[PDB]
Amino acid sequence: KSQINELSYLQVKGTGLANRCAEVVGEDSIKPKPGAKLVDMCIEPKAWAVEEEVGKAGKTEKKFVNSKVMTRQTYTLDAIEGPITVDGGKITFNEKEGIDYAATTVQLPGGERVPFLFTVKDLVAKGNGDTFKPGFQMGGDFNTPSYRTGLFLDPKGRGGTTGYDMAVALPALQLGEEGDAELFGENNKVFDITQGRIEMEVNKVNAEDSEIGGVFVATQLSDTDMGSKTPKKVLTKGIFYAKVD
Amino acid sequence: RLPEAYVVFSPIVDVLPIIPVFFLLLAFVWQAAIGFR
Amino acid sequence: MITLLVALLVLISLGLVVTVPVALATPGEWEIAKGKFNRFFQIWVFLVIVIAAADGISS
Amino acid sequence: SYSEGAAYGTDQADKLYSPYSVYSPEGEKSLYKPDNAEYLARKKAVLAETKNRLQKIPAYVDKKEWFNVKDELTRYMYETRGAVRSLSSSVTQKEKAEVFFRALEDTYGAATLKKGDAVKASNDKAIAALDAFTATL
Amino acid sequence: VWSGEAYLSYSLAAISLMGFTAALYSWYNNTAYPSELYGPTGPEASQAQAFTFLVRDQRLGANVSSAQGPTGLGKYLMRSPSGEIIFGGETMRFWDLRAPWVEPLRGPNGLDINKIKNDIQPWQERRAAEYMTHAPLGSLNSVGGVATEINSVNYVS
Amino acid sequence: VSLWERFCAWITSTENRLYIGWFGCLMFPTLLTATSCFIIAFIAAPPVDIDGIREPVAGSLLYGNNIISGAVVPSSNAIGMHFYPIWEAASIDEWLYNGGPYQLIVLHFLLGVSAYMGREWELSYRLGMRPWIFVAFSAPVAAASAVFLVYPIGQGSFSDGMPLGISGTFNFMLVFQAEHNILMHPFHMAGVAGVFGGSLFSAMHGSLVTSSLIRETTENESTNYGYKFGQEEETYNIVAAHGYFGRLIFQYASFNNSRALHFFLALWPVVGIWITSMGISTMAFNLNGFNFNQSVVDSQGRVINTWADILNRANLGIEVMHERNAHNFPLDLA
Amino acid sequence: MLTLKILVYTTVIFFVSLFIFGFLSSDPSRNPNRK
Amino acid sequence: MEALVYTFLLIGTLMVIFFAVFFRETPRIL
Amino acid sequence: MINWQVIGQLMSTAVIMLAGPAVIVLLALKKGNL
Amino acid sequence: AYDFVSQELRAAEDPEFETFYTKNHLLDEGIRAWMAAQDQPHENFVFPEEVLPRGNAL
Amino acid sequence: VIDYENIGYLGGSSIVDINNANVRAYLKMPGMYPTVAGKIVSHGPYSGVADLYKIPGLSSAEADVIKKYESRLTAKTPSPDYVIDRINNGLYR
Amino acid sequence: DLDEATRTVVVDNAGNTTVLTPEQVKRGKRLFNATCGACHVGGITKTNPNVGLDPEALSLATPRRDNISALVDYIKNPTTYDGLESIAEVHPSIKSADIYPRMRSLTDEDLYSIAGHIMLSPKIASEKWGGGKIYY
Amino acid sequence: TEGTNEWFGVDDLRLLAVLFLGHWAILSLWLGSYGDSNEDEDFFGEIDYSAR
Ligand code: CLA
Ligand code: CLA
Ligand code: CLA
Ligand code: CLA
Ligand code: CLA
Ligand code: CLA
Ligand SMILES: CC(C)=CCC/C(C)=C/CC/C(C)=C/CC/C(C)=C/CC/C(C)=C/CC/C(C)=C/CC/C(C)=C/CC/C(C)=C/CC/C(C)=C/CC1=CC(=O)C(C)=C(C)C1=O
Ligand SMILES: CC1=C(/C=C/C(C)=C/C=C/C(C)=C/C=C/C=C(C)/C=C/C=C(C)/C=C/C2=C(C)CCCC2(C)C)C(C)(C)CCC1
Ligand code: OEX
Ligand SMILES: [Fe+2]
Repeated sequence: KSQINELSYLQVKGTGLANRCAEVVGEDSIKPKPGAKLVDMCIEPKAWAVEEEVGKAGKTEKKFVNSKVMTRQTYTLDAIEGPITVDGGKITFNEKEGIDYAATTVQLPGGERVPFLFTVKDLVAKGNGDTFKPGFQMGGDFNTPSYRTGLFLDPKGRGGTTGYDMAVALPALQLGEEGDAELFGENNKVFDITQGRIEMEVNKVNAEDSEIGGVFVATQLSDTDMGSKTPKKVLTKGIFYAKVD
Repeated sequence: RLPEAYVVFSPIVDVLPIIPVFFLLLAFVWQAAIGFR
Repeated sequence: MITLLVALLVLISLGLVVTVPVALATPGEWEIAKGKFNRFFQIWVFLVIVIAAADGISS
Repeated sequence: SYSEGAAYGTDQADKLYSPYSVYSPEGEKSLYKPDNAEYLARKKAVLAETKNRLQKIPAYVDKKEWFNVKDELTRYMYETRGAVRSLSSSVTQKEKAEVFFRALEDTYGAATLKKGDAVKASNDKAIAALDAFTATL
Repeated sequence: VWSGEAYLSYSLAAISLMGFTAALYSWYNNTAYPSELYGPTGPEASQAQAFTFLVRDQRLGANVSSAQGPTGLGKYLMRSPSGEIIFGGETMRFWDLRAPWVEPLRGPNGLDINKIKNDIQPWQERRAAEYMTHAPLGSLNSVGGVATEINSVNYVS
Repeated sequence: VSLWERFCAWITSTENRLYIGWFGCLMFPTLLTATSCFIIAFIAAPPVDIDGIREPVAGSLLYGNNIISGAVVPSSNAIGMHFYPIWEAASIDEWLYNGGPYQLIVLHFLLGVSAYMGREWELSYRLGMRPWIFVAFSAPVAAASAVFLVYPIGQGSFSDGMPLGISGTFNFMLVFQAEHNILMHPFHMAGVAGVFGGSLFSAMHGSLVTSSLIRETTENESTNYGYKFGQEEETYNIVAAHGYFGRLIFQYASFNNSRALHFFLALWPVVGIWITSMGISTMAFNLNGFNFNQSVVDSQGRVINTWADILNRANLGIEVMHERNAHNFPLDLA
Repeated sequence: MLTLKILVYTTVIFFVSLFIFGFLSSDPSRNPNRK
Repeated sequence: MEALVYTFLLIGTLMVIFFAVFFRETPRIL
Repeated sequence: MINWQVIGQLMSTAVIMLAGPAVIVLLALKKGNL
Repeated sequence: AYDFVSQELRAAEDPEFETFYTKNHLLDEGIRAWMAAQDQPHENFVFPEEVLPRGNAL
Repeated sequence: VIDYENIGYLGGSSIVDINNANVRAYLKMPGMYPTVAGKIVSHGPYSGVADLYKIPGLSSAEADVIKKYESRLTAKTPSPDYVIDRINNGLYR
Repeated sequence: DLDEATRTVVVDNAGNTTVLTPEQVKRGKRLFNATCGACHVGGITKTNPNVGLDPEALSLATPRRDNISALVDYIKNPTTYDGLESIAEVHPSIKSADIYPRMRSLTDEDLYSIAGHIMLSPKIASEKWGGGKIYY
Repeated sequence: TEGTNEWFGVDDLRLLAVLFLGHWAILSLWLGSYGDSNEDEDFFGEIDYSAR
């Protein structure tokens, strides 16, 4: 807000305030200009859910169980820039820069730890109408990069762009015509790009201050450690905030 | 370095911080000459 | 003149340290002769003020 | 000799600043000449932009942003005190600069205490004080 | 105990309290011990490295905010466990580093990304490069750098 | 008569089985909480992000370890030096992920060991003993506080603190070698001389007593039964063991005084471990050991290798491999 | 989590107060010499 | 199945420490 | 070019390192209260 | 006593399982590769720069 | 990847890749580091050497040093793990 | 064994070679470690490891920098690696020597010996100079 | 909220009433014997053996 901007740095630190997106006040309309460029879009999710096999009364249909985040306060995106292009039918947004990834890890019932990169990279938003309204609702696809960049070294010392490529303390595996092709999947490290679909919804606007904010819902796919396991579908919900300029 | 009226004594000043160690050794030399009694 | 007086200030403090604890650890040497030595303290203190005077004039 | 460690003065041919140094003094044959105009033009250029960085001060006090006024006078203006002390050559030029500093230190002392008028009052005591500095020398 | 040696062992307990505390002022505090005089602190030379390569790769047209690190974290800018924008690496432990050459780039949230993209002053580059090469890492024979540095420099902080 | 005087009489009673004392008021609650959390965290504790890079390192027995590899992992690099109790963690699952129980065990350990040390003083006061057994115990208290407390302070994080385990100890010693060169530091040199000397004078004193025992048994029963407990006769000819060592090296190198002999057994190790534990302390603040790399050159100026250059190439191997993902910048400042 | 936290400050300053008021309880006089 | 042996060795070691402290053969003069 | 610094330092230690035991030696000859 | 094979077979099949024990093997690859060039000049190990196991950015 | 083709075009074959090489690979070409090499590494996927002239913000001098080494520049398939660490891959002399 | 053929270094952009007198190689080491060696220790650059003091890396700069006359040119006027713009404001120099207090007292022969040390050190140690920690 | 600069880690008001009732609950035990004694009785020892 501007109320957050009143504070100094020593009053914010250690209080968990910089993690939290602003609260926009009031509702009206604002029109995106021709050269309109979005300035301070922050996204913070308030709840997480992982698609699992749930234990109902007699059936095992797939449902979302929620989860507790374990990385502490590092989940919020910030400073996301981008120009707001005006197509004729629908106003669009394409993000350009800003902190658009925040790696985090949630824990399921059972003790399973599921990390996932929460990101909005290469987002193509499209929403009904032209002007931002309390009934406005935009969304679109984003590309999730892999959770580890290819020069990550696993405990044996094997990466996609560096490291070894065989079980380094098992030297008798590469004997014979077959070699170590039985454990081939854990040697080949494949950088993976998946898709994610976010759906935002503006409901409170200032036009005298040119800042909007509302509730979103985002679904994406968790990580796999370069093909080590099957990734799992992760749903999340929260609130965002943006400065329309 | 030292001011120009004092650049002459630049060797003597270099010895000076060592001199507090020499008081620790002066006690034992004095205890030797007294015969450790 | 500062380089001449400080050189005279060091040579007196050589002459004192060799002689003053010898004058004190002896059972009577300080009581028998201190008015001899008390001049050398008053000369030594007087040199510090002369050097402090000559340093302020020269700066 | 090549590996002699305590050759204080017999090694080199040029006289050093001190036996405990490697460098020669600030005398002749040096390549740094402090009378050069590009050193004066560098120090003059930060004095010009300092007034331009100081007129943006009330725009943040008209707003509510106190974090931007505490560091605007330290982000760019860090290089001011190195220059305005160096440009101060004559007698009355020197005691004109501490009028500018004490007026400037109260802008920072009021921004931490979040006093709106005390920034806007002491800002005008600073633009008027750099006006006194630049116009003389 | 009202005796002669007991008062001496009262002092020796308290002088050891002052002994540790002056030895911990000199490692962390950059206010009573200015980095212009005593050299950069332990925490300060860890942040000056990450700031220098921040300036270095920003000149190559790289978006440093969205620059995904090799672990998946921020290569340059990441977020502290209290929420603030900090420097990334092993320097994420020293995220409380408050120094007069980095505090021009602060905000309420932390390192202001708009101020990093636009306002980096060259005296900060001359300071972070000075405090990287004169980090407080030495040896007893007074050669600087890491424990595996060759014998050319003569510096212990 | 009062309730407090009847409680001070019990808590300072030497007639208890174990003397509790006033230091036991904060020895026993501290060390039983360091114990009861250690047994659970060593057996059943989920993996811990130590490098702060969200790569959790398993350290407990239920997650596929043994006595050697299992270890209570230090806290995160993300936390660092911050105090991280259970109530400042928003769940226990968030506490156990970020290296929770390393701070709970260590801080209740160093309070309980510094109270076990003062408890050794207290009973020496109430028994009439001269007091200074607790000064000899200051030497492992100096060394325990050096690797768990002082070294995380000067390095700025508990993640550089020592892992509570067996294989975690050798991860600690090797990484400390590459980054600080402890073997060339003269305070590890002064305590290797403390424990090689300490184990020498232990087995040298223990042999000369057992050599000069007096006949009090038969050849059928044990040697040890010639000592009745609480007897006032001396159980070995001390003149005999003095004449032996007085000929084994020479005459003037032998302590005829048994009090000055039994003092030198307490001096040599304890001074050797005081000095050593202030080697870790001065190397916690990056005042490393000696560095003689590229020190010997010919007249042409080419570097002639020494044994320190071979030792350097062993340090360069550990330096480029420790925390192989945690680094992003060319110099390990931490 | 603020219910556990209350329980710890009870237990700490229970035993810390037994320590503080233990040595204030005429503790030098508790020796085998006299009294 | 494997860690069950390690736990039994550890708590079994702490048993004989308990019996050695409290059920010790108390030494007596005369 | 005869290295006046080292000549100055080695004499000035040897003056001072011999001015300490000379305080004791002059007392041992004098049989004063050591 | 070089390896626990139950630790080594598991860390090969599961590229997420890390102990302190497998951390000591990567410290030993640095000792086996970096010093062995200058350790044994009789054997003439000429290692390229690209086979020596380095970590990230060290 | 165990078996990755075009390892040579990254840094060492003296015919460089565009969309996979490190910015250190353009150091061997006099004139391009850091300015002209900084723009090539920063932008997205290229399909040819003709797409090097499509960079927003080129001079005639920036197109000049590309014109010299356009035989040595060539473009390959972007494998997305090399495309991330194009500014910094953690290699330092 | 500092032969005059080994002390003979290249002096101009054309390729003439002159020899360094034995006080040049001695002051050249003391001044380099005191002034330049805080970041350029052993030929690598700490704050920008791409641009080293290698004889390969000095040659590939857009003005060729291998010469003694080219290195003392760089000290009084440091351009970038492609030589388009000046970085005298951030590299220590003679032109921008009001900010850097370390270079206010340097003569022509002092930079002649520092640049002598940068050029004569790859001839002594062929691979250690600017080879990083691999060649320590 | 960890790195707040709050006295003795007292975050909430409820933790004070824990501290005051801990020192005082043992203080009142201590005053049951060593309190209400003569505050004007001296000794020229190093150590006092006055009473219980
Ligand atoms: C004998 C007496 C005496 C003494 C003590 C001094 C002392 C001094 N004179 Mg001075 N002077 C003297 C006689 C004396 N003068 C005479 C006779 C003349 C001719 C009339 C002058 C003319 C003169 C001039 C013209 C100037 C001086 C200046 C100075 C000061 C130099 C420091 C400085 O630059 O100021 C800055 C101040 C300091 C550095 C503070 C130094 C003192 C600190 C606090 C140390 C003291 C610590 C403590 C006492 C020591 C512990 C002892 C404990 C064990 C008891 C110094 C305080 C200069 C001056 O004052 O300039 C400002 C100067 O320009 N003098
Ligand atoms: C040759 C023998 C010798 C020597 C050299 C010293 C030297 C010292 N003693 Mg001392 N002492 C000795 C024998 C000796 N003692 C004996 C035999 C006893 C009887 C057991 C004592 C009892 C004694 C006590 C009870 C205390 C000292 C203290 C001190 C220190 C005063 C300086 C100081 O603290 O600066 C550091 C402090 C400052 C620079 C700040 C200024 C503060 C002033 C100077 C404090 C002065 C305290 C005063 C000396 C203590 C009163 C003693 C008095 C009742 C006789 C100094 C290290 C004092 C101390 O603090 O050190 C442990 C102290 O409390 N001594
Ligand atoms: C081997 C002996 C030795 C040596 C050489 C030093 C050396 C030093 N110690 Mg030290 N220290 C030692 C042993 C030693 N220590 C021991 C054994 C202890 C106990 C563990 C300590 C505890 C200690 C502390 C607690 C501190 C030092 C500090 C220092 C440094 C500055 C000295 C200082 O503060 O003066 C102090 C001088 C005095 C107290 C005398 C009075 C000074 C008056 C008050 C000054 C007034 C100034 C005033 C503004 C002047 C205006 C004048 C104007 C009005 C005219 C210095 C490097 C300080 C430091 O820098 O810490 C890193 C510090 O804080 N030491
Ligand atoms: C009695 C012994 C004892 C001691 C000393 C500690 C100490 C500690 N415990 Mg522990 N604990 C204990 C028993 C003890 N515990 C028991 C029996 C249990 C089982 C219930 C626990 C369970 C437990 C848990 C579960 C946790 C701790 C934690 C902690 C740490 C912080 C707790 C805290 O806020 O303290 C409160 C302390 C104070 C308010 C300070 C009291 C100090 C007084 C005021 C003396 C100071 C005197 C003063 C300065 C005089 C001023 C005079 C004036 C004129 C200036 C600390 C190391 C936490 C931890 O380590 O996390 C990392 C944690 O999570 N403890
Ligand atoms: C010949 C080889 C050799 C030898 C003899 C030593 C000798 C030593 N090294 Mg060393 N070292 C060597 C090679 C060697 N080193 C090499 C090659 C390296 C490089 C890898 C190192 C790296 C190294 C490091 C990094 C460290 C040492 C340390 C030490 C010291 C260990 C003593 C110690 O910690 O006990 C002191 C005792 C303790 C720490 C234990 C305290 C225990 C408390 C008091 C109670 C615990 C009670 C327990 C929980 C329960 C009790 C039982 C219960 C049932 C009741 C000793 C001087 C350490 C040191 O310097 O001292 C700190 C150290 O940190 N060395
Ligand atoms: C071949 C046998 C041998 C010998 C003679 C030594 C000797 C030494 N080692 Mg070493 N060491 C050895 C084998 C040996 N080591 C082995 C096999 C290993 C493991 C692989 C080590 C590992 C090791 C480490 C890790 C360290 C040493 C250290 C030391 C030094 C001090 C140790 C000490 O004081 O111990 C305690 C024993 C005593 C105090 C008894 C006295 C021993 C002295 C040397 C004999 C005195 C006789 C005298 C010189 C003759 C004059 C007397 C005459 C007038 C009668 C000393 C030079 C330390 C060091 O570097 O110090 C510089 C050290 O850090 N050693
Ligand atoms: C003529 C020709 C042909 C020409 C050639 C010339 C020629 C002949 C040359 C040959 C000469 C030649 C070399 C001979 C010299 C002989 C010689 C000395 C050779 C050996 C070489 C050598 C290196 C020796 C030095 C090593 C040495 C033996 C060191 C001794 C170490 C030492 C002093 C240790 C003392 C340690 C110590 C204080 C121990 C006591 C503490 C301890 C707990 C002991 C236990 C103990 C002690 C008691 O005291 C008592 C009471 C009891 C109860 C008790 O528990
Ligand atoms: C200040 C001054 C001064 C003065 C000085 C002084 C006076 C000093 C002193 C000093 C001293 C005071 C010295 C001392 C010395 C001593 C010594 C050097 C000794 C040593 C010896 C040895 C070491 C030996 C010993 C021993 C013995 C005898 C026997 C037993 C054993 C032994 C071995 C231990 C002068 C004038 C210059 C001037 C300037 C200033
Ligand atoms: O955390 Mn444990 O190890 Ca001490 O150095 Mn820096 O930090 Mn991390 O790296 Mn290397
Ligand atoms: Fe014995």
